[PDB]
Amino acid sequence: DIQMTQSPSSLSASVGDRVTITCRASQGIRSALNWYQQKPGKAPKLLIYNGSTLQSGVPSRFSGSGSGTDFTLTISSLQPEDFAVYYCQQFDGDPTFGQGTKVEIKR
Amino acid sequence: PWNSLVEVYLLDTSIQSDHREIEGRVMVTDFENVPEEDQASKCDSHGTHLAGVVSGRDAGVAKGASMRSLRVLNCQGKGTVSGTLIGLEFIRKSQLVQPVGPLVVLLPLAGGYSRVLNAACQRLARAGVVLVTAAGNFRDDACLYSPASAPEVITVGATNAQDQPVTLGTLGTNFGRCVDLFAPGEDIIGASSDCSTCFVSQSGTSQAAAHVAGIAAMMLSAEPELTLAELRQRLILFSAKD
Amino acid sequence: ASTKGPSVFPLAPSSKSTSGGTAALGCLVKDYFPEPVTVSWNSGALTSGVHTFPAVLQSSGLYSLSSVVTVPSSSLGTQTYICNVNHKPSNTKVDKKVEPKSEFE
Amino acid sequence: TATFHRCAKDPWRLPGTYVVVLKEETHLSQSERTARRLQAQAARRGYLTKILHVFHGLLPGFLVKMSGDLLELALKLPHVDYIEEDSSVFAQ
Amino acid sequence: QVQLVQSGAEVKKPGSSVKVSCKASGGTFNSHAISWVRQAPGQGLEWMGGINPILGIANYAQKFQGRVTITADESTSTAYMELSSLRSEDTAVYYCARHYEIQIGRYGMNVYYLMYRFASWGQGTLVTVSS
Amino acid sequence: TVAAPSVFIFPPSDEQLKSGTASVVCLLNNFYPREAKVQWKVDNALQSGNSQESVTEQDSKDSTYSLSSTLTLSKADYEKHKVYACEVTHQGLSSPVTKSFNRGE
Ligand SMILES: [Ca+2]
Repeated sequence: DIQMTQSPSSLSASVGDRVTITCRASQGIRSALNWYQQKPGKAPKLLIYNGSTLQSGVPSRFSGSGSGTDFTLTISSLQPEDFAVYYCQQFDGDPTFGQGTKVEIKR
Repeated sequence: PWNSLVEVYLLDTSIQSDHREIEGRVMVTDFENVPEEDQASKCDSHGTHLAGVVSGRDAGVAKGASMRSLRVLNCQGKGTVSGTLIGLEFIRKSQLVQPVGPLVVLLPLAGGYSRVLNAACQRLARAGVVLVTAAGNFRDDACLYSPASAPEVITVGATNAQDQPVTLGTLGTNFGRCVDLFAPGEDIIGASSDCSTCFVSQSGTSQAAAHVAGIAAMMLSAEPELTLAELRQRLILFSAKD
Repeated sequence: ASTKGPSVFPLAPSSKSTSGGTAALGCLVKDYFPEPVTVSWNSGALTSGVHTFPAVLQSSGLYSLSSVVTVPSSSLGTQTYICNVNHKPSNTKVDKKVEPKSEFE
Repeated sequence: TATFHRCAKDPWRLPGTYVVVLKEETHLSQSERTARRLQAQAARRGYLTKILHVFHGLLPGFLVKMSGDLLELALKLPHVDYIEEDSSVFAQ
Repeated sequence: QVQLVQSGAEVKKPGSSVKVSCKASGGTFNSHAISWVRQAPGQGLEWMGGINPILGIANYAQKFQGRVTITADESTSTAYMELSSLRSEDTAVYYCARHYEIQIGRYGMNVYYLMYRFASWGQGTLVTVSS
Repeated sequence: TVAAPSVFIFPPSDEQLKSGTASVVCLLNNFYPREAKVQWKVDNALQSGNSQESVTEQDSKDSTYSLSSTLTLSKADYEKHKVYACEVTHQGLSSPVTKSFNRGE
């Protein structure tokens, strides 16, 4: 359908870091991109829809940017509970997901 | 929702080939012949919808199905007899060069009675092409319109949910001896080009025609050797359960 | 595979599993189907230093996992160690004591 | 014998572009000759004719953009069956 | 207190079929557009299809066309996902998630936009396929 | 900070040996980063494609991983060899540390 390429697979960071995950579409999708967080054994959780707007009740440390083809999710100041897997998904579309990014604790 | 390789040709506006219902199954040919522009539907909304009815993955009549798009209508849905003729000619050329057998052509348009349009249709029918057209939306006698008035083109009028003639603006489906059959043409669900996961409900004799084209395409898969007269006797009998 | 309960084998502490003042011991939860299985230590009162691993799927079609814990070697002869294994799909509950040999000093 | 036709619905008429439709068995080479004859015959009078398209395998004839002034002339061309003024078609 | 609750874990022999349910609960309305999205263990996310009760049709993912049928019981606020010709590769957690059919038509028209914004899941159902 | 694993090796239990099969378990404990190589050698023969592995999710308190590797053999094959060796490469060790045992103390 449309393919989504996510970068990188893996990340190491400490609380207080600014982390940026990046996600790329095989074609233009205006800003029809969603970001999810997933923790072990739970369903994904919606953080950001339409590229840049925050889902209901999600902390403002999370922000999305991007248009056309290249997109970015930024966590501005990483908290202990932000260590998880993140997925991008396009809904332009017929929905399709990135293959994930694991945010791990630096050490 | 109330309503062996064959090739379905559509002559219409441009189409949104990426739409989820038709992407990968609708070959956009590069034929384009349209007049300069002379209000709220998109420039490719009419054809994307009709490609949808007919061949759409989940909303279509012939969920398959193989389609080829030729552009004979501009953004305002306006074409010319001449541009249509050249499009018809493009089809004939590709019939001769790259066959195959069974060929369906959908003509979701109408103009005034045209001797030359009706002739091109006749010539193409002689080669064994299935031609399916709208009867037109003028609450009028279809014999006054082309390609609707052509015998040897399958002319389709529109019925609604209660199997009655469809009412359109202050007009509605055409009628009379020139109409070979009726088919569903009210609030037909199919691909909207507003977005590639959008669906739209549309009314008209285009829709009814698209439906008949879809059924003609499936019948021709199962039995690719039906003669036009056989196909027509089958479609007439099919449109009955009363 | 067909639904099946696991066998629980001891991963006995020894020479060998000892380092500094620490000794590693555990359980081998073997040959069960399907997922999941839960493992805990001393009915819950032992969580510090516990590692319960993801299962692996074997060529046989059955699943196998291990759960280990590190403790002071000083406590080996005195303190008791039981891994509580639950395979809810098969209604298999097993409490396995894990003993060293000798163990002496 | 050569006859002239336009769309019955006035506003749908597209004067200035015409389908010259030739007699039944006219070959593609005879069609090109007729169009060329039209063109030369019109130039001789100070009129541009643009031959937009020559119809091959669907009917014999050609498509020409020219002043309506030359219609009387074009009907006298060899092989002409009838000429039709172009007209509008609409999405239905 | 608005939630989607799925039927429990299954185990199936290769070549058979599974039917997993998804019940909507705790809102004034509970008849919703529902998607199914699967995740094989250790892998990522994969959309299978959706049922759209206003539009009255399902949309299936190309990779699953012919194997999934997705229905909805009109009486019980419950949507079903039935996958057949199971193979080992179908071992996954199957999630349901709600999407939307937004009326975006003007004049109107009558345009239903299927917006795949997965705000609400779906606890997951583990389906294991093994001989 | 980078943190070298603590390797521990486990012979098959006598209960398991009873039932017919043998599992040798190597354990790499509390290391960082995640990358680790684990090489099995039986009587100095490198073993390939008949082991399996699991890694824990990063630790709640000290943010490290732990890995368990399991070598599988038949009782007949196990009782045909003497030296069973678990070799571990990881960027926190100056060179591959080996942990082994001889069958029968
Ligand atoms: Ca007819």
